[PDB]
Amino acid sequence: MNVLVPGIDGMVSAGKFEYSGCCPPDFADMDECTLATSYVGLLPSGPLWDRAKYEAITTITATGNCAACWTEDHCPTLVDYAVNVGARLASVIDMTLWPAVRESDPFTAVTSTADWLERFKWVNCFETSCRSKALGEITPIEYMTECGPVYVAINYPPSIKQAFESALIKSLERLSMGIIKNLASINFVIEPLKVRVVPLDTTNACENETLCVTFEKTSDFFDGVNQNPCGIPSPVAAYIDRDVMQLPSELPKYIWPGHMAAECVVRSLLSHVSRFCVVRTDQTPD
Amino acid sequence: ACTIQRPEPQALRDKIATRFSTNVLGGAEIIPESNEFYVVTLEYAMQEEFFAFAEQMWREQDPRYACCENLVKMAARRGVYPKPAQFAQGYVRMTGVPGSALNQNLRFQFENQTYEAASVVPDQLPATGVLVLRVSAVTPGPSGNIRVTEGSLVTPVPGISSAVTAYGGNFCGGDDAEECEPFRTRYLQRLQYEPRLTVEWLKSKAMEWPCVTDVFDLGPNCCSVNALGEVECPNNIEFYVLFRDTFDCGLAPQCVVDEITDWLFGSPQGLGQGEAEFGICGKVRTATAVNLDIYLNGLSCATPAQARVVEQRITDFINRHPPSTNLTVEQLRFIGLQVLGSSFAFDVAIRSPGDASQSGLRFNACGDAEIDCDYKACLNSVQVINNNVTT
Amino acid sequence: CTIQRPEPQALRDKIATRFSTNVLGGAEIIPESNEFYVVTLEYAMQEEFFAFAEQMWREQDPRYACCENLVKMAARRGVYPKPAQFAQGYVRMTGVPGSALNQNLRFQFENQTYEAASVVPDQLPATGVLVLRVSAVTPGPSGNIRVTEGSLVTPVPGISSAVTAYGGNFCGGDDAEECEPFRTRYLQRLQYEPRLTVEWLKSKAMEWPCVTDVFDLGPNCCSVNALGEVECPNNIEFYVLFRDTFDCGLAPQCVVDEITDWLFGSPQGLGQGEAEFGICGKVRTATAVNLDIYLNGLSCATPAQARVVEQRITDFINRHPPSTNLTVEQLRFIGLQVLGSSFAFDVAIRSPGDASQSGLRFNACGDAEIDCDYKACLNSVQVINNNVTT
Repeated sequence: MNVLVPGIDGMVSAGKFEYSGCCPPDFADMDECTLATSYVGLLPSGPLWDRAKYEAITTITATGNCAACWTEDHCPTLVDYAVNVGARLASVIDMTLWPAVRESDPFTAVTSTADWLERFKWVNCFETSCRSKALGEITPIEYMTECGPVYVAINYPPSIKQAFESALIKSLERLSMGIIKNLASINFVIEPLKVRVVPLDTTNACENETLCVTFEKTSDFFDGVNQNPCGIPSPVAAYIDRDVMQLPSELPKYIWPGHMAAECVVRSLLSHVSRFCVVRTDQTPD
Repeated sequence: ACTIQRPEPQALRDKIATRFSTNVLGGAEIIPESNEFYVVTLEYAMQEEFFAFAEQMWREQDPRYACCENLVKMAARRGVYPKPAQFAQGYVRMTGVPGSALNQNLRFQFENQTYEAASVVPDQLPATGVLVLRVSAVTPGPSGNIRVTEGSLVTPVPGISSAVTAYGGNFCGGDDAEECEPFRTRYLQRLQYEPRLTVEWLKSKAMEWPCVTDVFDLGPNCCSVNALGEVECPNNIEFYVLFRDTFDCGLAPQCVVDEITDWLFGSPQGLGQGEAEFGICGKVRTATAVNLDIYLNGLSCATPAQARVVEQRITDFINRHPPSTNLTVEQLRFIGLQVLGSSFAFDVAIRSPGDASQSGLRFNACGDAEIDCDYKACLNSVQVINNNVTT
Repeated sequence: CTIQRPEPQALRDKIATRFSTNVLGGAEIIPESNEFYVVTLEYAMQEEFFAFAEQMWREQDPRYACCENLVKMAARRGVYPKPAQFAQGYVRMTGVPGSALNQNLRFQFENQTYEAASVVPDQLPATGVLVLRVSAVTPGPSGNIRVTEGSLVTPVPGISSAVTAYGGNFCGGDDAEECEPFRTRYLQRLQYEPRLTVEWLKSKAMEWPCVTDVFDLGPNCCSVNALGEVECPNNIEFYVLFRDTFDCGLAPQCVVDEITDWLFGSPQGLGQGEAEFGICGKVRTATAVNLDIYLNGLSCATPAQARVVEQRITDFINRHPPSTNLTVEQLRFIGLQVLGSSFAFDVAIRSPGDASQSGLRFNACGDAEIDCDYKACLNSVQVINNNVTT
């Protein structure tokens, strides 16, 4: 039979089409060098233009940005200006139009990750001092004090914050499509965060007094976000070291922002179940 | 606030100048006043517009910034459409001599509102001589909601009684169209992330029951704590509903809400026989009225227009107040003070009718009217006591 | 408010005026001068910008994106095309009890090879009968043939080389999807949200091969809904029928056990299957109860009318839900709808040989009373005459 693959509707069978080849060129094919020399064709033709148009030469300087190469016997003409216009459009598109499209989709946003979260009205349940009592005696980012527990707000580095926010957006986008709250679907929703749910009970269950679940790490690296239209993203670490950040010693040695975010999502999803329990277990990088 | 980060203007202007010299002038910079200087500046100006154009086309597709037209087009692609205008509906009783032929174009009138039959009229009156029809307002809008019992035909027909009466209830359900801004918030709420959407889904669904006007969640006073001093979170679903346009003060008897609960959750509840999903248990509540008298002071020095609007605003605020919520003098004072001016001498007081005691009402020291659970503050009368000033 | 793509002429004039006023101080643009070529090049650069922008913004729209750009931005959300499926069916084999079996059984019915799909026990059952679920080896619609006799591909000691398929039914085959049908059902899925309504569970069951009807527990069943110390219902169970494959549409327990495991998962109560987390359930079968029906007076009706009444009654009982009374009134109404209200009709229900069958009782009114896990199966319909007329 077929081999099922995870999907928003559960386990389904996947496939592929045959290549068509009718795709318009993307931003990737937009090369500065080819585009610049191209406008030499927009000029007229005649004895005043043939020689100038024939000797057009273009080279890439230090930081890309193809520029015309003036040899020892260059003859100034409008053709130089035409090439200059070519460089302009290649540059302006990259600076102006590419970011607009790049930031328009939750699965490719880079610079506006924080803004996107505000569109989803996302609020973390581990930072409010009046958190729900069911969230455990002491959360991973709380240290006990005589006047009850107290939490500490972490200032993540730039790269880890960008990766974590990007992963959160992807999962939230998937959940807005509606799902059936079963184990197979939930794992797929939160898989970008690199977390997997796993029940503790292995027998029949359905009669015991409590149902317990725990969260396991599927990997020790978020998948970063790539600015350029071509190339793979750069992975970044998902954990944070307590000592390196100079945080109170009472906190756990390693802190996983992804696991905390995933825990909040699942807890809200399965609130209607009256015997749902979470038993978090300490995890360390390999 | 910009989404397309724009480098500093000085950095940009240097970039264009450097590019121009390298390509056209062969490495030499520009003379301060010449054609090359002016064309460079014009090029910078065009770049500014290009940045705006790209950002605008990004702005014009985001739900919270798109135009009033593009917004609906995006909504149509996710199964969300604006609500159209509704027509008031109800039943009407008719009596006449049996046998006389009927007509399809007959229409009625109840307090200047004209209603027409909304169903295929039978050929002639039945033997018993009494007929029941389904009617809808001739014109849409909230004006079709009225609390009346007696009417009369506008187009007399031989053999049919000159007067007709409606059923024990009344006509309601008419509503006006939906504007752009209310639609935008509704669409965004669907796209956003919120816990326990099942509660929200039921709350929205209950608004489709006839005669329902408002849906209110459990009030703050409805919270309870067990003997252990720990707040208790129930696993059921409950909320209030009001019928401001059908019942006195918007409170309905128990029997009416019981029918709604059965339809929403089923009978027995939880087996998915109702509109709710499988394994969902809940109950829809009602409330009891407590009367209140409100006295305004220091309003004589204000112009008559100010007095009229201030009284109107307070009356509206009390009417739509939720059940099981405290009513404090601060809220009313702020509302009026927001119009008169922060320096005005304005004061308000709250007292019960005849200074008698009532169930579920207690006055704290500060003057608030604390209200227990399943109790709504129903306005009784607004009186502006009189003094003499400015003479 | 809205600003859109400017037209060509309205765009060139904007550049020419801007260039003239700021660089030449109001001077006119004389055609065929150096400024003329500068202006036109500037306009071209600006138009190519808008044209490219419109081209790219189309690709983000699923209703117009090319096929290769649609498989992505759809696999991200968990929607994928569908490959060719496989036909399925049921088979039966017999042999000497205790013989050692193998997990690589293969069957060749007629030019088609089928392989075992369920787990085959280590040894043949005591009764010497085994029923398996098999699937074709080559996907496609061609696997839906209807044959009843087949043979084991490779002989096995102690097991006969002849096998049979229940009713010769083989369903499930299909072909791969295409680009256009995939574009639909995706942008249609964007407008749809599941909710775990009892209808959804009911619909999901029918996706099992050779399943036709599905009913909730009948009136004569006292269900249990708690399954633990909980305040809201937690359990759900329902029946199934295989009318076109098994006799009377009732399947042996060997099959319904497989459905329950897949639908609700194993272990249950942890959302390991297609059901919600924290929901337990069970799918059950029923045992047949044979009945005989005697129609009185039909012989005096026209032959065409007689056949219709017989066929309608047979169909109605076949579709009857399990564990539900089969009252006389229902049968009588079927006769009156066709024979006319003025006809001298009469029906009666009696057991074969007037014997006693477990789970069957007759009430005072003459109806048939059936207990849980039992169904009314027609055994024979006969016409008798004991009156005079005409």
